[PDB]
Amino acid sequence: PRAKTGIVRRRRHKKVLKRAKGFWGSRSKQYRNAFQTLLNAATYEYRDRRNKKRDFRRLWIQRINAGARLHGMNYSTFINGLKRANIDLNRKVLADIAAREPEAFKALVDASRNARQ
Amino acid sequence: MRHGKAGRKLNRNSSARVALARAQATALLREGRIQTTLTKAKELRPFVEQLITTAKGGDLHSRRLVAQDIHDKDVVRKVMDEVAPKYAERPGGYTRILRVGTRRGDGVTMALIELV
Amino acid sequence: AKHPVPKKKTSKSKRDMRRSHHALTAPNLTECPQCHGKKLSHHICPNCGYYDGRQVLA
Amino acid sequence: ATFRNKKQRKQQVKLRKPGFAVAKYVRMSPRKVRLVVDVIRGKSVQDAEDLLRFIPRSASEPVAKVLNSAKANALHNDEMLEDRLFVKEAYVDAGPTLKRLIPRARGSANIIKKRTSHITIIVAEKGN
RNA sequence: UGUCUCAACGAGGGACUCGGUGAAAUUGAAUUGGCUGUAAAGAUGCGGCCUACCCGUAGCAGGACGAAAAGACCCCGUGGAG
RNA sequence: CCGGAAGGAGUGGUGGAGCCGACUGAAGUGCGGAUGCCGGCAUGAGUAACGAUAAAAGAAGUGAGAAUCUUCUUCGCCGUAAG
RNA sequence: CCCCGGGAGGGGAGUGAAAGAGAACCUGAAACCGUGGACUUACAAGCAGUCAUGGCACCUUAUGCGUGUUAUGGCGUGCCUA
RNA sequence: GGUCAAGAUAGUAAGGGUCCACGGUGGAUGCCCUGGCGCUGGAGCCGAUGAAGGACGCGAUUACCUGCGAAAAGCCCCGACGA
Ligand SMILES: [Mg+2]
Ligand SMILES: [Mg+2]
Ligand SMILES: [Mg+2]
Ligand SMILES: [Mg+2]
Ligand SMILES: [Mg+2]
Ligand SMILES: [Mg+2]
Ligand SMILES: [Mg+2]
Ligand SMILES: [Mg+2]
Ligand SMILES: [Mg+2]
Ligand SMILES: [Mg+2]
Ligand SMILES: [Mg+2]
Ligand SMILES: [Mg+2]
Ligand SMILES: [Mg+2]
Ligand SMILES: [Mg+2]
Ligand SMILES: [Mg+2]
Ligand SMILES: [Mg+2]
Ligand SMILES: [Mg+2]
Ligand SMILES: [Mg+2]
Ligand SMILES: [Mg+2]
Ligand SMILES: [Mg+2]
Ligand SMILES: [Mg+2]
Ligand SMILES: [Mg+2]
Ligand SMILES: [Mg+2]
Ligand SMILES: [Mg+2]
Ligand SMILES: [Mg+2]
Ligand SMILES: [Mg+2]
Ligand SMILES: [Mg+2]
Ligand SMILES: [Mg+2]
Ligand SMILES: [Mg+2]
Ligand SMILES: [Mg+2]
Ligand SMILES: [Mg+2]
Ligand SMILES: [Mg+2]
Ligand SMILES: [Mg+2]
Ligand SMILES: [Mg+2]
Ligand SMILES: [Mg+2]
Ligand SMILES: [Mg+2]
Ligand SMILES: [Mg+2]
Ligand SMILES: [Mg+2]
Ligand SMILES: [Mg+2]
Ligand SMILES: [Mg+2]
Ligand SMILES: [Mg+2]
Ligand SMILES: [Mg+2]
Ligand SMILES: [Mg+2]
Ligand SMILES: [Mg+2]
Ligand SMILES: [Mg+2]
Ligand SMILES: [Mg+2]
Ligand SMILES: [Mg+2]
Ligand SMILES: [Mg+2]
Ligand SMILES: [Mg+2]
Ligand SMILES: [Mg+2]
Ligand SMILES: [Mg+2]
Ligand SMILES: [Mg+2]
Ligand SMILES: [Mg+2]
Repeated sequence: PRAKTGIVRRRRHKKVLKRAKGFWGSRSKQYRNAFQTLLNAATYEYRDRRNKKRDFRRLWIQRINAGARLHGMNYSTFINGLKRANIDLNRKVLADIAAREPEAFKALVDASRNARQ
Repeated sequence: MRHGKAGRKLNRNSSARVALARAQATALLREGRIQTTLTKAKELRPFVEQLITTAKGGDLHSRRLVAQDIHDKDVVRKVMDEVAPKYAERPGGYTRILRVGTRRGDGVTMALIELV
Repeated sequence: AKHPVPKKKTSKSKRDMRRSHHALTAPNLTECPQCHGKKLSHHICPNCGYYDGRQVLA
Repeated sequence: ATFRNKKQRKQQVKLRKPGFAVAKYVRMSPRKVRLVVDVIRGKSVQDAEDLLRFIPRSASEPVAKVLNSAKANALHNDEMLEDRLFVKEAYVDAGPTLKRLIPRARGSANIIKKRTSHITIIVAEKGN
């Protein structure tokens, strides 16, 4: 019995083409170039899934020592002094948000400045 | 470059340029008015104007001058004894052109030139 | 073959890029003052043949 | 006017094309015909017939003829108001293609593509 | 004696503009700059720095190790033929 | 939407007469590559070209439509020829 | 039979379950060409994606939920063969 | 409110881009059989009484195919069938 490709190739192909969506030019309408684009897209995906966590670490750090310098401290100094004070163990995420609620971050700064004199 | 110009080459050599302007002067004189390409009309206007001014002199010299260009004897006769005398008190401007839109095949724009 | 030749096929985008300059100009048509049809300027109203007076047949 | 299944909606709703007319298989390339048609577009149908009288392309002809069937069909088959028509839509699409092989230097051949056109245009009572 | 110093002017046929008909080789895809550096050792495409509004038309040939023929030289094959 | 993957189902649109699921068995059974094959359609691009530099002009006619067909009168080209 | 057209082609009318079958006559994918609409782009350096966030738009496996688009930031050297 | 100043920002799209919608191209895919393929078995020589294979003809009207052969889409006898 013969068993020609029939329905199968078109269906895998459409699966890739639908992954394409807003890909510029042939990247979204010709199969081979869509497939190949998605190879490099795999690369980018997995590695960024890692990276985003370095990213938000960086951003919270920026904001935290921005607030720390608002009061005459700095990230090195404020983070250490908080660490010295019965280990606060707030995440760097959480210290930022208290850089959206200044009256508290202030007291955290005075507390870090304490366990440090 | 080209900062002084006698007219046009059309797309023809010295011999033809002449044979054309001659033939077309002959036809406009025989026929009162004719339509042709707007270009070839603008080129015709002064040749034929000067030709009628030559014939406007009457003497055998002017007729033989006209015979130099209008080699058909009846047109020369008409221009000599009919048309030029009519243009007696007209100081040039023996001729006019008006333009009549565009042709099908080459998409060129024709116009008419006629005696005034 | 053909000494100069093109390198990559040109994009669907850049090809229509060049073409932004081929749109035709519509005639500045005007209403003929006697035949009540439309005519090109400084030419003779095709519909009635008129040009202030009337030069051409029909 | 809800129905229950396809076949009855098919046998009692015949589905028409107001203002529409097509010139199938015109022997011109769609690119040029599109230049003319693009000048016609959202335009009063009078000016459509005008502009087409005075525009120097070889394709002004068939595009004019089709512009008329629209008008005709709008006013005969569809009962519209001619003093109110306009070109609500107009477009050119590709027909089949007459391929003619042609000779060339030093023995080779070559395929010339005489393209054809589907010129459709569609008129309407430009209200607002 | 325009081969030349040293090129000029003129002619026609193209090239240019409009209307009709309308190919080709080539083409991984392209949102396709300069310097310097680095990289499989000659970078639009990596790094730094500079420069740069979008899109065409006529033209020049430095790059795209431009195009054409799975190098004819050279070596290799326990290949071939005269 | 679902499954860990290959993949699978729901629903809506087309379509107009055959077809899912399960178990077993047999395969011409899974494509991006081969300067692969057949076919279709693109880019170059409205670009180059329209095939001897022996020219063509006007009037009149026919026709849905004429630079290109017919008629008239001129013009130019071959004439040990292009008779 | 009627309409525009020299025709070709088409729009109606009528047959038929159906003309979403009309003789370029089953389905009718994709490349490829177009029309309309949303969101968008004329200081800009680009393997075209990816992550992140804001803006705008829509709500039939669908209101925390997305889906489409987009601005800016980070990151980022096509595929295969050898 | 008005002028002057300084600063910040909007919209415009020649064209392009992603998505959607509707078509056109093209003829994949599904269904189908008017056509093939193999195995099994059967049957197996035609011709000087003219072979095989052809040419030219035969029709009211005939270009192609079929059938026929100047007695030419056909003639005679027998059997079958019964519009
Ligand atoms: Mg970490
Ligand atoms: Mg010329
Ligand atoms: Mg006359
Ligand atoms: Mg004088
Ligand atoms: Mg019915
Ligand atoms: Mg030959
Ligand atoms: Mg010169
Ligand atoms: Mg010159
Ligand atoms: Mg750029
Ligand atoms: Mg180095
Ligand atoms: Mg370098
Ligand atoms: Mg990059
Ligand atoms: Mg660089
Ligand atoms: Mg600038
Ligand atoms: Mg050159
Ligand atoms: Mg090379
Ligand atoms: Mg080799
Ligand atoms: Mg040997
Ligand atoms: Mg599915
Ligand atoms: Mg049925
Ligand atoms: Mg196989
Ligand atoms: Mg392939
Ligand atoms: Mg592979
Ligand atoms: Mg091919
Ligand atoms: Mg030539
Ligand atoms: Mg007539
Ligand atoms: Mg003539
Ligand atoms: Mg000629
Ligand atoms: Mg002739
Ligand atoms: Mg006569
Ligand atoms: Mg002879
Ligand atoms: Mg009829
Ligand atoms: Mg008809
Ligand atoms: Mg239909
Ligand atoms: Mg159908
Ligand atoms: Mg078709
Ligand atoms: Mg048809
Ligand atoms: Mg038909
Ligand atoms: Mg059927
Ligand atoms: Mg079909
Ligand atoms: Mg619009
Ligand atoms: Mg659009
Ligand atoms: Mg900007
Ligand atoms: Mg981005
Ligand atoms: Mg200001
Ligand atoms: Mg526009
Ligand atoms: Mg069978
Ligand atoms: Mg025989
Ligand atoms: Mg007979
Ligand atoms: Mg026969
Ligand atoms: Mg006999
Ligand atoms: Mg019997
Ligand atoms: Mg019987």
